[PDB]
Amino acid sequence: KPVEFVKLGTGVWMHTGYKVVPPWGNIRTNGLIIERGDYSVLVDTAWNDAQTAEIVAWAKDTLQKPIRASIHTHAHSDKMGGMDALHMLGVETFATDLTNRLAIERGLMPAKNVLNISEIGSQIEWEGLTILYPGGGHSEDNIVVNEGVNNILFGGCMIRPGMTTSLGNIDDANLGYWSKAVENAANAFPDSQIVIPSHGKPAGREILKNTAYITRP
Ligand SMILES: [Cl-]
Ligand SMILES: [Cl-]
Ligand SMILES: [Cl-]
Ligand SMILES: [Cl-]
Repeated sequence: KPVEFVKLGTGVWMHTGYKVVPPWGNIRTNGLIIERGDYSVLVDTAWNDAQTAEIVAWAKDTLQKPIRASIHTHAHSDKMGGMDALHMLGVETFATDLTNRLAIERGLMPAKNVLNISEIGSQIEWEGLTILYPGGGHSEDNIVVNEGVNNILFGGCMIRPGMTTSLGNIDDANLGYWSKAVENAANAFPDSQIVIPSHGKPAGREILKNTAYITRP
């Protein structure tokens, strides 16, 4: 049951934690730890505050590059629940202005720092990562995160795992646009051959294509 860590490329680690949700049971969630010299930054938390604390302790004690900032990819409880816990551990949290506003509407805490990328297709660089807003998909505010040195694209919940045809949690999905959002991300990062969904194994670009097909009306 401890959070698991694996190295995906130079300066890039993946964390993976599990939670049990009836009826189907165990489900994984993935995030990234990105080395930034003397410190590291976090791309999405684990399921809960205890697992997120494990990630912070691992960066401090095993990597010996403490996590000092983090980015959060949309306004859902498993992504935004840890804003205060990260704050209490001295991590500067980041999210888009839209994610913060939706977080507050949905009864969640916003990130402490805001990134402005409101137009579909707009990008910003943050801690050496490219942050793209590709339009609504899984959630209206979902962003993706591309690491250009290793060409690793983190898709979060917006990318479905494997060859599934299931859609995951679509309570807040933009079913009109989600397929186009996936194509926007694929076109924005053509060199990224490693794609990380929130809930499955790391894979190639075939999961961008599969997601786009299965979420299209
Ligand atoms: Cl406080
Ligand atoms: Cl925004
Ligand atoms: Cl999902
Ligand atoms: Cl979800």
